[PDB]
Amino acid sequence: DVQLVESGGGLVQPGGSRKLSCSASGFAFSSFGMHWVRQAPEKGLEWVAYISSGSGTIYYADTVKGRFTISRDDPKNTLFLQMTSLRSEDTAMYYCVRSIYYYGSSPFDFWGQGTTLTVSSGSDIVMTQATSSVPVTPGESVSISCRSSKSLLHSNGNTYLYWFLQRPGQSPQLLIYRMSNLASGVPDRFSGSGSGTAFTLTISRLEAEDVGVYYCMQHLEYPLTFGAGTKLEL
Amino acid sequence: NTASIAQARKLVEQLKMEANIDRIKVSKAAADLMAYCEAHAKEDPLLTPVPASENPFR
Amino acid sequence: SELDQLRQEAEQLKNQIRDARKACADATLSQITNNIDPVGRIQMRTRRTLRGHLAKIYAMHWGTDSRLLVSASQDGKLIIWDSYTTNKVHAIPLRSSWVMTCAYAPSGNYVACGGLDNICSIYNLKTREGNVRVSRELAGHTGYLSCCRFLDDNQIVTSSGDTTCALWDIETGQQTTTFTGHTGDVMSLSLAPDTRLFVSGACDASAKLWDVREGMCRQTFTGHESDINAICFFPNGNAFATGSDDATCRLFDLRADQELMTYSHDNIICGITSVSFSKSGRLLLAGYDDFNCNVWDALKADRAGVLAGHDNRVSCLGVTDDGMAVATGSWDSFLKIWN
Amino acid sequence: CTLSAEDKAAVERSKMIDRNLREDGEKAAREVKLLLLGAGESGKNTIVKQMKTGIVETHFTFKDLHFKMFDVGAQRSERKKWIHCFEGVTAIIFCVALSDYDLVLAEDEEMNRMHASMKLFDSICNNKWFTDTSIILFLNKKDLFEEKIKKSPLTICYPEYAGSNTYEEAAAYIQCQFEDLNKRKDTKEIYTHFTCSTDTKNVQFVFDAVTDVIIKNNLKDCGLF
Amino acid sequence: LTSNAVLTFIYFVVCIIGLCGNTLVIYVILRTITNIYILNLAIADELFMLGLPFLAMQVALVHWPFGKAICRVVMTVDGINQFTSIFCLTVMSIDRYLAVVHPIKSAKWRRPRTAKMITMAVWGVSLLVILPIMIYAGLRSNQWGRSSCTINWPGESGAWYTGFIIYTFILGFLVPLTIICLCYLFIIIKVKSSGIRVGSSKRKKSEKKVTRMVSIVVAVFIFCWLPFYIFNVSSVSMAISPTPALKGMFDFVVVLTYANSCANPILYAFLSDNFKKSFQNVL
Ligand SMILES: NC[C@H]1CCC[C@@H](CNC(=O)[C@@H](Cc2c[nH]c3ccccc23)NC(=O)N2CCC3(C=Cc4ccccc43)CC2)C1
Repeated sequence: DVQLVESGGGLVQPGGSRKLSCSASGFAFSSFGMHWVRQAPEKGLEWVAYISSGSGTIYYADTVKGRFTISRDDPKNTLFLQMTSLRSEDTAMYYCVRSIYYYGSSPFDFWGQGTTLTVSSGSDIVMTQATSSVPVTPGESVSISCRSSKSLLHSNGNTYLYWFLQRPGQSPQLLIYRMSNLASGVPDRFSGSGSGTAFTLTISRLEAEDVGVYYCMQHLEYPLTFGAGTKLEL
Repeated sequence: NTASIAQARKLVEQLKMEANIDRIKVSKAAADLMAYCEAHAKEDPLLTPVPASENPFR
Repeated sequence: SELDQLRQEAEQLKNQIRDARKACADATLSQITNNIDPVGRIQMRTRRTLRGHLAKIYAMHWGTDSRLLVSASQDGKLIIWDSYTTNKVHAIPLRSSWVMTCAYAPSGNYVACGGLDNICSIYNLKTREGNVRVSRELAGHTGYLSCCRFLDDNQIVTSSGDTTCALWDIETGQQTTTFTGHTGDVMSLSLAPDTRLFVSGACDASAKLWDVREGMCRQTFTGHESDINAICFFPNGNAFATGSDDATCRLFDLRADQELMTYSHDNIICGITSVSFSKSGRLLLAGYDDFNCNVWDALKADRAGVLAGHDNRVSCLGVTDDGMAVATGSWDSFLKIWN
Repeated sequence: CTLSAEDKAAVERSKMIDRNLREDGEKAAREVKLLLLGAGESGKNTIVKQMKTGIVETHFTFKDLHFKMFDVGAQRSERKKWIHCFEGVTAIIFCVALSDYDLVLAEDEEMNRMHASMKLFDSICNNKWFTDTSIILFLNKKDLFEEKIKKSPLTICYPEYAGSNTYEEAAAYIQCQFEDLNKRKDTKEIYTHFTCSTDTKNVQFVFDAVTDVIIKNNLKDCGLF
Repeated sequence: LTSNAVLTFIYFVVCIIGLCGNTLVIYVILRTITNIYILNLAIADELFMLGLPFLAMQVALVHWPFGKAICRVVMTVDGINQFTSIFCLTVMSIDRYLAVVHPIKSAKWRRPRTAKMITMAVWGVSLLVILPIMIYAGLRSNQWGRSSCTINWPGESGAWYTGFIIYTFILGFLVPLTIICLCYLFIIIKVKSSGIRVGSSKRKKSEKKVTRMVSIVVAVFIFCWLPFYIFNVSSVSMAISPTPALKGMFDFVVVLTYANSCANPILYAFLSDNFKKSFQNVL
């Protein structure tokens, strides 16, 4: 099956350097673009870097430019993130995200198990989720809203907004990839709708398996930005 | 040989089964084709070119 | 003995069928159509030019979204095109480079190809590990595959140069139904819009109407003087048009069981490789060996336009399901989109 | 610009696909493609065994040159519907046995096997898709011709023959009859070899003929010839 | 009277035929290695012909009233284009050698990207080789009050002129001619050897044909380029006083050079059957 096993975490003194390795098995690693996404203990997803197929296009987050280097080894099916001059704000749970891009593709579809790295002691789009905790009895419909400071309706007719679910003690998974299209392997009870700068996610016939934190992400223009996350309890 | 006899029997059975088919007059079906072409005339971008704003290929 | 009697009975039956056909005719299509407005001038401009093939392009099929396209060439590679942006989605290598047919599934999940290796290969487009794999290899034909069309994700219909059409079960890889009755190599297939009938054109200058679930022929259509190379249903499913090597296209009527109209010009002496109908059925597009395509008024039998711009023989045509554009493939390794 | 991030990524993927297609282009264009024909079973098996369904392909490398052979046997169909697929082959290899002028096809008495081979050679050499395609002619089983010519004269096949019933003159006459069937002499050449040799001299012949064909192709492209 | 009139007529008609041939070749090619080389040669010859008309006035009327910048620019274009044509001929000869004599080893090295790099390199080399004209061009004021667009070699010492003329003669005639001759001789030898080895018929024909195209190409090149260097070297080595007739022959040989460019597109991209396929639809 498709696997992305990460390695290289641990305890790091400030100003040190550690390399994270993302071993791949079960898919064509050469034809897939690769991402690094990290999550601080404050429960917030954050984009880090991106390397494309063929290592032709490389993008970095504004807080990691000049310190982090991202590289891939296609024959060995390994992805490397070279990290230098580490600060105390780099303590996170670095994930390895698999992505492919063509017409009708499903990017951000698979995520790694992640690794833990501990450091001892302007024009970006803002995605905000007003609701942080929605207690609800299972079996009823739940609506989750995520609004944008900029319109995601591009001139080609596609709205670039994604929905993610993170169960407790697990890795995030994809639900909706462009505002309406349901991911593969997830039930039909999840539905996404919206227009312009207002987006909603409807979970009809809620079960206990869907309890977790829901994130909204845009792919209109780099850097990619997530939301604060709405947690569904009980 | 019995192969030629079997082939001829198959051919005559197919021809007999083909001959007993109800046929409508050619004028009626020609009128039907004309009516279908007239009913979908405005939905044909090739026959009636669309404005450049509605053209996917610009 | 019995052979002479059976031959005499067959001749008598053919004579009776001809008499029944003749008594059915009362007025030609031209006699009814002569009092409608002329179609006018058809001027189509080349909007896209898909490049990347390095050999003769033999087959091409549109997608149900009217945006995705698939083409096959002697390079041994299947290419899926994004016709809106000219981009390539997939480049599927082929085990056998002698491909002569391709098809795109109505659900968009599969692509089929076939040729001189006697095998229909099904390709899985949407796969979890990102690559396009060979889902199924359909063997059983003793002659080269000339055409293949998807019924659904599990049923396909193939025509072969062994005077035989087949219906396949993709999951089991077996041949559910075998269609026999042609005396020559079968060249083309076309499916009815209702997924209940299909017609085939062979090299015996004849066309036959089949049923998928019964495996038997209703009607046989004649009139051509050479090998039929292409065939295509009318949009309503009550008629179809054929193209042959005698530089003439016919229009046949299912309910009347007769020849309706003939499309020919004194200045055309080259065969016809592909035929296709417009969305309304008023226009009939035919590809030729003289390097260009002619647009025919399907009711008036008058030439309305010419699609020139190919440097070699035009091999394959195609009109999108919404009828927005026409794609033409040629032996010069280029596909062109017209509006 | 006016492109999204995903649009740019798709364009980059399309460019990589184009690069791979181009890279496979030279590999496809640097291989010698040969079309193997032959009437019945004359030398069909021997030419394959010297390298020790529908279309059969054989791959081998001789002196840093990769060879493609396509065998159209068991393709019992209409030839005029798939013979244009080989319009760009480098050369045509034709195999004719020499010990079949005394034989009959056993279905039609008035058809001689050598006459049928000549008819097929005339049909293929003068095809409209093979105007500028060279033909390598293989004459198999010359030891059988040796041991059969002493008891059966060549006059059984050619009533107009007026030569001695010896091996060399009869072989020359047969070769001349085969090369006279070419009526496109101004644009193609016919290479003749006697292939009844246990030694590996047939592959060398094929290599020399292909070298000559490519040399003339390059000369024609340049304009000198 | 009439001498200058017929000389400027010859210059202008040579210019017109050069333009028409080069622009026809460019139009047919535009909108393989051989096509790239042919296009580069056509560009070189077309720019050569665009530079031609300026000194038609000089052969028409004695003084060069076109200033100094125009003189230097025309000298620049003429000396870069002139030598970017000769080297394109040499590169085509080497490519034909590699295609015929080495059909296997050179097949891998013959890729369109390689042809593009060779074309860029030859353009750069032609730019770099003509630096003396870049620096020391100008006008030489005649005693009567006239001027000529010439090369003003510094000082009264003739060492600069002799060195430059020997350098340009060698680098622009001897090396390209010997390379072309060697390549074509080896092509002929290889063709004969391949004909003998296979044992095929019609060897006569092929041998004769290729010996007639090589002879035409080399004979045209020599017959046109040789008299210019012969006259220049004769002027340098000996001491020759000026004469109107000598100026007439010098101008005639100069316009004969431009003739090679007008002529060579026909030989290199008109007799080829590949070009004839594209030209047939036009005419
Ligand atoms: N491309 C063609 C143009 C380029 C610009 C110059 C046009 C001509 N002038 C030249 O070639 C230079 C050399 C030169 C200039 N540019 C070059 C590029 C390459 C090679 C050589 C050159 N010769 C030259 O001046 N004379 C020769 C004979 C001369 C000398 C003594 C004499 C006695 C009696 C009568 C006549 C004479 C007068 C002058 C040629």
